[PDB]
Amino acid sequence: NRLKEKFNTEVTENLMKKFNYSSVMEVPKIDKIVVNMGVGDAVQNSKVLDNAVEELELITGQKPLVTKAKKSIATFRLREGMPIGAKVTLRGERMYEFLDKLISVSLPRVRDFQGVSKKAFDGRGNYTLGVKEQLIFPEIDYDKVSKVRGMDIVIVTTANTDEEARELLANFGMPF
Amino acid sequence: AKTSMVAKQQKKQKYAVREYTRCERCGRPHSVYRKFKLCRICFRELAYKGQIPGVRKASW
Amino acid sequence: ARSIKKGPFVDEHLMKKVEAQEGSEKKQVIKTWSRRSTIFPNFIGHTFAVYDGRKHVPVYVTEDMVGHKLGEFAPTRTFK
Amino acid sequence: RIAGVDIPREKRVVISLTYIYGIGTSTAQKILEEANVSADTRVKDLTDDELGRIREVVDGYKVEGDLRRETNLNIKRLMEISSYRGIRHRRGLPVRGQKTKNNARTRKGPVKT
Amino acid sequence: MKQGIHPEYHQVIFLDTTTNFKFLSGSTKTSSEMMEWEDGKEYPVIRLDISSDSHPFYTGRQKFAAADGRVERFNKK
RNA sequence: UGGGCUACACACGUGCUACAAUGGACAAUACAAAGGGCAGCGAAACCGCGAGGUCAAGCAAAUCCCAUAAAGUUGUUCUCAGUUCGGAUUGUAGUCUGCAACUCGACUACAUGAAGCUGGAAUCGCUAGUAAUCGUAGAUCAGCAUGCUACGGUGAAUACGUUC
Ligand SMILES: [Zn+2]
Repeated sequence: NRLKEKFNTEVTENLMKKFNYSSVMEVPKIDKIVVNMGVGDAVQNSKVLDNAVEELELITGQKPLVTKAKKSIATFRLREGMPIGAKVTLRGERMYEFLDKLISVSLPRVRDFQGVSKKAFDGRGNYTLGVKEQLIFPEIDYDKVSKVRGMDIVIVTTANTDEEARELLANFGMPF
Repeated sequence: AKTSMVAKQQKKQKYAVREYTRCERCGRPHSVYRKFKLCRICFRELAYKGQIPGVRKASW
Repeated sequence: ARSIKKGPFVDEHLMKKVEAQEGSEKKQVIKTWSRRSTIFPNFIGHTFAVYDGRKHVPVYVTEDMVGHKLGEFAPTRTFK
Repeated sequence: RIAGVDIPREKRVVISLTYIYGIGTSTAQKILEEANVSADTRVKDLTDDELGRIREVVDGYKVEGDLRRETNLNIKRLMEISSYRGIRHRRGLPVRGQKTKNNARTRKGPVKT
Repeated sequence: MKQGIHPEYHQVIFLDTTTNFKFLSGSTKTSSEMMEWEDGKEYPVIRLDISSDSHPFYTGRQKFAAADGRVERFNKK
């Protein structure tokens, strides 16, 4: 829990001094991390989705929830209820471990890495990072990767403003 | 051959490996003998005219 | 050239252009026609727009690309 | 049985040692001369001390599965860097600049008329 | 958590060999090698070629080539 | 300047290499002819297992060099096996030419060791120093020949006949 200790000790104080919070309860914290992978091609080959779920499970450490089509779409040849994605929710220690790992071991492994988008904020203090190769993550061996596909990592924070979310993520160590 | 090509062959080449031989009578790039600096066609014509010292039809 | 007794070949103009602006971290893309130039460790992290015949393909140099020619990463023929 | 692979029992030692992946005729002769052993003696008529010396010499030549892994790693590296040789390895075409209009069967598989 | 559904998870020390820098965190990589840590308990170690303290973009410095690498062999040539 | 002419699901012609015991491997030892050589032929010696590198004699030619021909002969081994056959394929590491071998040269060392176990319909050359096999040299050419043009070594079978 090195990242959690950092947040409790340094980040809390820095952010509180920076934003002039009358109480400590206003200090933003990372509420959760949702790792989603949308597999549209599961329509044509469910085995793709199975491999994607296995890889996501290896990355995260907990079985992912299989997300199914909310509605039918003729153009995609998609029927309602067909599993076309996977999702993992990370909270607490597992969340912090995954976050520090993503910052330190995984992200630098991106070819020609030059930082992550600083504008990729929903507008309310939540940050979405679109990784484009699962091979970035250290837990996956490229030998067993039948296809390369990306992920979406949504860091949902209690910050009310993109400014505060940026400050928190920067203090945590997010490149920009 | 093209006059510009003949001129480019005569001119000095910045490389040294970039030097190639052309028949000096007509300019054919292919099948040029070194001893005569002639292509096979010009060699045959001049041998028939008898204007290549010591060159005659062979047989054995 | 290829023989070890001769150092790995690289165009002097290409090498000096790479060396220029080495200190600055805002390294830019280098236009080059030198498909024959070898990739030195000095090239790691650089972007070379290598002419493949009609257009300059961008090539990003990594450590594993050291020792190869810049032309090996700008294919010339198109098939399917 | 050397390097975890059995070798023909009735074959001379020098020839039989070539059955080890990574061991050819030249390396077989060199190993046999380093670990003093008769060239013509068959492996079946061989001494345990000779077999141990042969194993000792062989273990460090980096043969068999390690050699295979190294070759595969090289091929995978040249495929991953997106080299010309890598593209040709992916497409199963000759890598060393042959002509594919004809006579490329050993790389392209059987003829698909 | 539920029992028997999640993959096995345990602490590991990721080690950036370039800078010989060690960080402790959970994962499922499960390397055989084991190294001691400041807390009395030992945990396995995951070798890492490039990390935050070693990537040029994070560090602000040029990365250092490792031994037995392409650059090393090229300079030996 | 760089890239095509060197592409590649395919079909055809011409060849090179083989499928083995009339052979493969290892060591020793003979017998040709015809050509080329000036900034070209590069002897001997030393170095490297190797392709090759350093020094360097002779030679503008019946003088010196290219340049030790191979098949063959004599000894050991394999014993009818996809093998001690066959060498495509690709990994790594070298040599040489060229300002430069990525596309796209040749060769060398180590390893890898595919098909192929005399080939359906059909079809080709050849009447004797011919066919078949074995090497050798030269034009082009910095480098690059399984092509082309010449040279010799060993050296056959058959032609009844004109029905088709
Ligand atoms: Zn002419």
